[PDB]
Amino acid sequence: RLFPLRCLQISSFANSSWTRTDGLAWLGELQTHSWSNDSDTVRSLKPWSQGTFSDQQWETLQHIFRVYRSSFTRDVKEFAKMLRLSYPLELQVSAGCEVHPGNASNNFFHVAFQGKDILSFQGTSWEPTQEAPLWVNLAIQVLNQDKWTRETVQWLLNGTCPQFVSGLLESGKSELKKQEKPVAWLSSVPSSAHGHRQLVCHVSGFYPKPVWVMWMRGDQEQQGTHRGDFLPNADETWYLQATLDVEAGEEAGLACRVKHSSLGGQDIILYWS
Amino acid sequence: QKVTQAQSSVSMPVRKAVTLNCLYETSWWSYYIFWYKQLPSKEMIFLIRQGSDEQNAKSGRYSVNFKKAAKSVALTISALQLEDSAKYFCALGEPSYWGFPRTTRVIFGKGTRVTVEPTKSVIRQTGSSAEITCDLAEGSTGYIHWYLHQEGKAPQRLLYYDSYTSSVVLESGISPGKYDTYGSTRKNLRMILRNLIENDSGVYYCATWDEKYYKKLFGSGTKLIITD
Amino acid sequence: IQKTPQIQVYSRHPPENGKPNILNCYVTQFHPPHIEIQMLKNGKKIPKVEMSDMSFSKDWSFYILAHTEFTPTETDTYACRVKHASMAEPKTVYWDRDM
Ligand SMILES: CCCCCCCC/C=C/CCCCCCCCCCCCCC(=O)N[C@@H](CO[C@@H]1O[C@H](CO)[C@H](O)[C@H](OS(=O)(=O)O)[C@H]1O)[C@H](O)/C=C/CCCCCCCCCCCCC
Ligand SMILES: *[C@@H]1O[C@H](CO)[C@@H](O)[C@H](O)[C@H]1NC(C)=O
Ligand SMILES: *[C@@H]1O[C@H](CO)[C@@H](O)[C@H](O)[C@H]1NC(C)=O
Ligand SMILES: *[C@@H]1O[C@H](CO)[C@@H](O)[C@H](O)[C@H]1NC(C)=O
Repeated sequence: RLFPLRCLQISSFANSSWTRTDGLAWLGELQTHSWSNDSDTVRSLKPWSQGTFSDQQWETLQHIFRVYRSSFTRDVKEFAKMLRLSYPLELQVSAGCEVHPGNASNNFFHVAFQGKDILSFQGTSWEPTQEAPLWVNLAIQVLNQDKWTRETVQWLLNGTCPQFVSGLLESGKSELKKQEKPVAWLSSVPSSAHGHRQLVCHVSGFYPKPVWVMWMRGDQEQQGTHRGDFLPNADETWYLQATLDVEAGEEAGLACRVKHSSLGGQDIILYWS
Repeated sequence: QKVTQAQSSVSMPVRKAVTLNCLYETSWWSYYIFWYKQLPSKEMIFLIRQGSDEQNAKSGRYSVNFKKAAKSVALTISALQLEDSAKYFCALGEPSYWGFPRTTRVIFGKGTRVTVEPTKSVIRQTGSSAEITCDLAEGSTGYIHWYLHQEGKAPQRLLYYDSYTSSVVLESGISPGKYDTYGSTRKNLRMILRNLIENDSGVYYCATWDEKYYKKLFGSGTKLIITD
Repeated sequence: IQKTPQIQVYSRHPPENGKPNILNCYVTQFHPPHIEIQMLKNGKKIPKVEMSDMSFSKDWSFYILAHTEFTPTETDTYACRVKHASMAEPKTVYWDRDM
């Protein structure tokens, strides 16, 4: 039951002429905000996206981000020119925080260049990753001597974000704790080994994410059950499949059992054919 | 009031310590606090700077006790000398959403006279005009600021000259036509006062932000006496 | 430094013929974040395809979800075609009902 706030930024520079900067905000697994290069403001995707913040508070934040995007693009382009860095440039920012039961909180600010970690904001100052291009330190000593940037980032991460997240959790409590019942169906695919079959148990439309899926014969669990990756549905639910390798003819008697918090204490048991 | 110095006057013996109180009001999360010293010559001298995110500032005999919660920043002079007799001003630099531009005004308290117990003067007649000349070597030719100090009141910025737009930017409430500038970023720059009244009497400073360290440098004040 | 995208096609609801459904196309593990994604019915482009705002995981690799309305039949085939800089020729993945 953890709901950290992830604020993501994708900034692409193709050439001196062409640049995009877009952003997202996730609370847990749900996207609460969207930020487009075309838009002058950050769009709220949920009724509770603003949390308990007033309009004045949200306008203050809106101003900062608007100024931030302009300067960031200007700073990077000039900094690249000074170092003779070759376009294209791909920059990513991951920042936010997490609220803990004891009124305590932890935050993070991470920047990546061309897919690799370069620097991050720890405490009151910026610090490089152990493997980073030597020129990263040039950017850092500049960023550290910037009082406005240094203090505003702290104010956002430590001062604002924890209060913001607390507001989101209270205002959006009904939707965050929602229960969505899974739906299962069975399928079979020819195995790599001749004279065999692979059974596929599909589970889709469920939330929250934790789920239990196992192939079973009677009350005995099949150990050969192979769980797959969680694949997102676009309706904000999860999709998952489980596979079992069995010899042809051994299919009968097998069932797929599914345990989930939304099922009211009763497992979904799906028999073959 | 944005900056409050409650003590109007303080007298202290030589070789002892004095503490000057200053209270400020700001809604910003990042700011500077400055302490200035006005000599009897009306020369405005920078003493010490207190950052909002920094620890208590200590320079020479000057020390700052910074309480961020109470928004209380108090200067303390350690061993008072005879040359320490002056009017001390508490000042607050605020930022904008763009950070701390060199267009930033400095907000003054009304000041506190400290008495330790053991420049050009111009006179004009009502209806005439006057030219205040600015002598400043360094640091920043980018924006030249003009401040006015009248006794009983806190020093106010009248305007500043933008050398990037080559224009004058007047503070809110000041009627155009009263003040204007003529010259380049070089010391030839002067401020013209038109249609002088008796309330125009005071000390006029030219000021710029320093390049190396961030502080407001004030030039030698010009004393303007106006008679009816 | 360019990562090859991984494509996965799956349906929102149980795939029974004649009944309306939603087809998801999930692209992951690619970089740079510039990608072309088309969903194909019988080899032809589907006009209306909704897409999520592009995001990335903790490893900084980008991912995006494409989805559209479809009604599965016996004859009709559905595929997801992806053009990316890390690949010479666009990779196409066909929807398999039994997978
Ligand atoms: C609590 C958060 C709640 C959020 C809820 C909604 C979420 C939706 C938003 C999603 C977006 C997610 C991405 C954004 C994440 C948070 C970003 C926080 C940004 C804080 C910005 C701080 C203030 C700011 O705007 N800084 C900007 C403006 O600064 C000012 O710029 C002025 C000129 O324009 C002056 O230089 C000025 O200096 S002075 O001397 O005149 O005073 C100076 O203070 C400044 O650009 C800050 C830059 C920090 C960028 C982050 C570090 C990047 C390092 C990597 C780049 C180097 C490598 C480049 C390689 C080619
Ligand atoms: C920059 O890239 C855009 C597409 O990213 C391209 O259309 C344009 O040609 C590029 N600019 C130049 C000057 O090549
Ligand atoms: C992104 O936004 C900036 C500022 O609004 C603009 O100058 C730039 O052309 C935009 N880029 C694209 C690709 O629309
Ligand atoms: C804010 O951060 C400071 C140190 O950076 C810490 O002492 C304090 O507990 C934090 N406040 C909150 C509300 O997390």
